[PDB]
Amino acid sequence: ESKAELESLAGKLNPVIGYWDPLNLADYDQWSQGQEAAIGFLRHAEIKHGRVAMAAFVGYIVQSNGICWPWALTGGPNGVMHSDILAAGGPADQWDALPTASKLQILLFVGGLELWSENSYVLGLSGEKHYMRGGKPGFFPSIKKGGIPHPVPFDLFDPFGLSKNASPEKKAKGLLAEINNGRLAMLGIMAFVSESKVPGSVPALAGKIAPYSGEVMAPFAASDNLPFVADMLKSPLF
Amino acid sequence: VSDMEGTGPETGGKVFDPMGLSKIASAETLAWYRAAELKHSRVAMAAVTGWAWVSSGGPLFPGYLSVEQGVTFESLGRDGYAAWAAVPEAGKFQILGVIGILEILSESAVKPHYMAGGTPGKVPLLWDPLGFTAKLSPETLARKRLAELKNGRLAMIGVMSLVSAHFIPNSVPLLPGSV
Amino acid sequence: SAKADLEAFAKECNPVVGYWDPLGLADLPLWGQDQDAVIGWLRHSEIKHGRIAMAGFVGYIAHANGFRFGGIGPQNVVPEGASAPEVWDSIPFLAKLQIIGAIGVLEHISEDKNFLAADGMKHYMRGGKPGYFPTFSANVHPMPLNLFDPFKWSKNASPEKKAKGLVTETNNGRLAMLGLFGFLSESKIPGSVPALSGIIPSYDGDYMQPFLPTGPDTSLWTIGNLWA
Amino acid sequence: FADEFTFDSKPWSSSEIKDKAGLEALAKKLNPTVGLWDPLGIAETSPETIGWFRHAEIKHGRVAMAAFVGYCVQSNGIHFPWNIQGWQGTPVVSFADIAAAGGPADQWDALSTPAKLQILGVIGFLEMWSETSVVLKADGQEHYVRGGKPGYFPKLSRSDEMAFPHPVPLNLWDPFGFTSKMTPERKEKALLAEVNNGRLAMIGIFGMISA
Ligand SMILES: CC(=O)O[C@H]1CC(C)(C)C(=C=C/C(C)=C/C=C/C(C)=C/C=C/C=C(C)/C=C/C=C(\C)C(=O)C[C@@]23O[C@]2(C)C[C@@H](O)CC3(C)C)[C@](C)(O)C1
Ligand SMILES: CC(=O)O[C@H]1CC(C)(C)C(=C=C/C(C)=C/C=C/C(C)=C/C=C/C=C(C)/C=C/C=C(\C)C(=O)C[C@@]23O[C@]2(C)C[C@@H](O)CC3(C)C)[C@](C)(O)C1
Ligand code: KC2
Ligand code: KC2
Ligand code: KC2
Ligand code: KC2
Ligand code: KC2
Ligand SMILES: CC1=C(C#C/C(C)=C/C=C/C(C)=C/C=C/C=C(C)/C=C/C=C(C)/C=C/[C@@]23O[C@]2(C)C[C@@H](O)CC3(C)C)C(C)(C)C[C@H](O)C1
Repeated sequence: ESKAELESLAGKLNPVIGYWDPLNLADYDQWSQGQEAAIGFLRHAEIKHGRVAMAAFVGYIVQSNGICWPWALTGGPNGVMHSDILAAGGPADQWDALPTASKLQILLFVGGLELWSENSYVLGLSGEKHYMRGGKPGFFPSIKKGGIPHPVPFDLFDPFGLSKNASPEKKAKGLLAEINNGRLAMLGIMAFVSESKVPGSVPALAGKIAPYSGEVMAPFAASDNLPFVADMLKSPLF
Repeated sequence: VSDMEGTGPETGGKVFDPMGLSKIASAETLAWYRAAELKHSRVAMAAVTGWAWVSSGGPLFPGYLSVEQGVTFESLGRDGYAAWAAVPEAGKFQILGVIGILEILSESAVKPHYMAGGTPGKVPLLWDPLGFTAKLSPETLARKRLAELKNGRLAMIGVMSLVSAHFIPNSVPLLPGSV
Repeated sequence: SAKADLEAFAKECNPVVGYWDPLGLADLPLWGQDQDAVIGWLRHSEIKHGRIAMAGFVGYIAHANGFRFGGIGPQNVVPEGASAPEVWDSIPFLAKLQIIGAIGVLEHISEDKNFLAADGMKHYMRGGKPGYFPTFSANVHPMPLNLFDPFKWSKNASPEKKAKGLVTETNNGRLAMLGLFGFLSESKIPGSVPALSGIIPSYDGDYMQPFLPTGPDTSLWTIGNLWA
Repeated sequence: FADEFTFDSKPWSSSEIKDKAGLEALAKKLNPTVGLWDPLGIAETSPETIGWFRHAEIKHGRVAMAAFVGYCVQSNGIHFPWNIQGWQGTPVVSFADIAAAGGPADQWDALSTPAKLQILGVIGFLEMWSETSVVLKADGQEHYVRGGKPGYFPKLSRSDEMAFPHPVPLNLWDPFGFTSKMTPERKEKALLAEVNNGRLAMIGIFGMISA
């Protein structure tokens, strides 16, 4: 995009404010590929943080209320039940109590999705380009059209085609709602985690978020026997 | 000096010469400066790589160093200075003498001399016996020469950090006090 | 003429006093450079001293009264209730070194030809604006915010208002200098600033020595403190 | 917004007071006896500073009269019949307990911390809705420092683009049109009154606090 279009989108997201860049991060040229590339990267970062944050907000609400799945997570005569992962503690403790294979495969599945989004050939095959090259800032390409060898049932966005045949006006309105909901949901999820780590940080939630001891920004806990994990966790931090 | 290579985005496209040593440098003096820089950079790259491999824990040379006199590659130890102290004086003299022969061949054999209008750092034998950097175009070759200069400048600072950690103990962080 | 500009600036600073140079430093030939370059130097020095003295006064109120950031940092070795001369004395030696080094890097960027030329300016002794810190538009790694006006609150301000702001900068910097050394002087010659009698505690130790006492040699890094 | 965050002056385009003569006119209109009583000489200032002082006086009048009436009611002991806490599994506190805490300062002190934060948050929301230039210009006025009427609270109920995501029922000032239509200058009479009883309530509330 350009700064003018970014200002217009800000006006459409909140006409009272309009553009709000106190740091002038849009003019901050990072990656040395022009203001258009920088604004594209920032827009994608906002959209992706928002998507992950709203998803994690719903996940935190669902997991913190004792709504584990009925089926099991590990397989064998001694397998970690999802109920055991629930009983591990609060949601962050559930993640830390996951098996190492579960953690690795979750994060690597997400990584596969991320590189799939970042590749320009698949984006061009699905239409549009990389978000730093004029494409739509936040747009996951089609795992079907990319040409993976086996035919996948569904794409990641809109698997059942419910937003299909949407009005273009509804599409723009939906993207505005996506950005704003993500903007608020980032604060929501970080407020949950901040209440978990520092009690009383978010005054409204008092006694309603379980405590947590380990670092939340540490995907692998002490149970994860992998290279350097224990040495990394040896020294803690606020 | 502005048209001598080695400048990059790290300086900002300009020459890094605050003390003004380039002002008092002629063409021959500038060629000498570049030749010394290239030699020191290459030596420091080799020295850092060797010291890091030896001290880090990499698989060092199998077998004996001296069958008679009973000195072994494993027995020499992983401290760099202690290893260079315990290696035989014959071996030290041999390394130094071969390096000296190569230095004198670099000085004399390359007849268009880097001081007398030649390319600094053009040691003819000791480069690319397998011909890897033979088909590279001038642009990528200049890029790689700048890479040589940058990497080796970093290597010089690295090896001086190593010897500072060995001499002035607890001097550099990320170097255990012994060495 | 640079002298004429300086006299007009003094009249703007205070028309009652006007140009007040009892020593003729504006006519001194510092380094043998001409009067324009010397006046550039003196104006830069005045503005720099005033700026740092204003920051020093605000930081004296911050440290002595008690105003600290939370978390792991240099703040956790300074004893509580320590006075403003003991805070700098009590921070780690690396903290003192890196503070002075960062200030040095900012000085270097302030006087570097690269940044001042990228901003379309010249050195303050070579026909430039005395007291101008350039944007970091020539630093190797693209830099988020500049030193002066980081949020660009003065992107659209009148040149007359900017001139009046510089007139304010000089005067307030002079007054801040006087106040800050009032604080320093009351601790090493008591009864010298009558108002501060009983407020500023005495301090036994050379102010002008930066690295004395050297302070603790603690290692405050936690995650990945391999250098310890 | 970043283009308007100037920290400086822009030319005025209204009939609002921007000089000592204009201040004197309003001074005699408020009270022909005293006139302009400006020993500190804060009439000898810029238009923006004059508007700032005018709005500050008006806002102190609002808060002081509200404080005086609240002080009188809370001293009378006309408490609310509700419970002030204890519905989301929290301890139970009653307005009767807040009243029995002590005098109105003690009552505010006995008020729970998040209750204080929420009240101050609402007041801050009102303050910044007042200060929002874009809202006033969607409405019919500007910021008081830049030539706007000092004291205008913008409407919180609206259907414009600058309207809240959820509809708001009523506005802060005149929710049910109790002003309806005063005459085009009886509004100004009421403004003069507001300034006078605002000053009187200012003196009254500080005197009561001192007592
Ligand atoms: C905080 C703090 O204090 O940190 C401390 C810790 C820390 C950071 C560790 C420190 C250090 C030391 C450092 C970082 C030292 C760095 C050393 C460095 C940078 C060392 C380069 C060697 C390069 C070599 C041998 C290359 C050979 C390469 C060769 C033979 C070739 O190029 C060949 C070839 O490529 C061509 C040309 C053509 C291509 O067709 C391919 C081929 C293969 C044919 C310090 C200074 O103490 C500071
Ligand atoms: C070194 C070390 O360890 O340090 C320690 C010590 C230290 C530093 C003290 C620590 C701390 C404390 C910290 C850093 C605390 C930070 C707290 C923080 C950051 C608190 C923000 C609240 C923001 C709110 C409520 C915003 C609401 C905003 C709202 C209502 C909106 O979103 C509105 C809106 O945007 C939408 C949704 C989008 C648009 O449609 C419309 C607009 C724009 C209007 C740590 C963590 O302990 C670490
Ligand atoms: C992020 C999403 C995700 C994807 C896309 C994905 C795809 C595939 C594919 C196809 C490409 C195969 C063929 C496959 C196979 C197995 N998965 Mg797997 N998987 C994902 C997630 C998890 C999690 C969280 C766990 C898990 C597991 C297992 C076990 C072993 C079970 C056991 O221990 O009996 C087997 C055989 C569990 C485990 O323990 O893995 C060692 C476990 O917790 N998977 N998985
Ligand atoms: C955690 C995941 C996630 C969440 C929770 C979430 C929520 C919301 C909300 C609710 C607040 C709204 C209202 C909304 C609306 C739209 N989303 Mg969306 N979304 C998520 C993920 C993705 C991805 C991966 C894509 C995407 C898209 C679109 C389009 C398509 C417009 C078009 O076809 O032009 C519209 C209208 C696709 C796209 O192309 O966006 C440019 C696309 O790739 N979304 N999205
Ligand atoms: C701690 C340090 C510090 C303090 C305490 C301080 C206080 C004040 C005060 C308060 C009494 C006023 C009123 C004032 C005014 C101006 N300051 Mg100043 N200032 C400090 C630092 C810097 C730096 C780094 C720069 C700078 C500048 C300007 C310009 C020029 C604008 C222009 O001409 O564009 C104006 C008008 C920039 C410049 O170019 O100065 C020649 C510049 O780089 N200031 N400054
Ligand atoms: C404005 C000034 C300023 C700047 C611009 C700046 C820049 C950089 C950069 C540049 C990219 C790096 C890479 C870097 C690295 C480290 N800084 Mg540093 N730093 C500044 C200030 C301080 C202070 C006050 C302290 C400090 C420290 C450390 C430690 C060691 C921690 C430890 O050993 O526990 C490390 C590794 C602390 C310290 O040494 O504590 C004993 C400490 O207190 N720094 N710092
Ligand atoms: C609790 C707080 C509070 C109190 C105690 C209080 C008392 C009195 C009294 C005393 C008996 C009178 C006689 C009076 C009169 C007027 N008040 Mg007032 N008032 C309060 C609050 C507000 C707010 C928020 C606004 C406001 C206004 C007006 C207008 C203008 C109407 C117009 O011309 O539109 C008139 C005539 C609006 C305005 O624009 O004020 C400049 C406006 O926004 N008032 N007000
Ligand atoms: C604890 C818990 C639960 C819960 C809960 C829930 C849902 C709690 C909800 C609480 C809620 C919803 C609390 C609102 C307060 C609103 C206030 C004080 C508004 C004041 C508003 C005021 C003073 C407005 C004034 C005016 O508007 C007036 C009148 C007219 C306008 O012209 C002018 C203005 C704007 C000034 C469950 C669901 C039971 C189970 C769960 O497991 C845990």
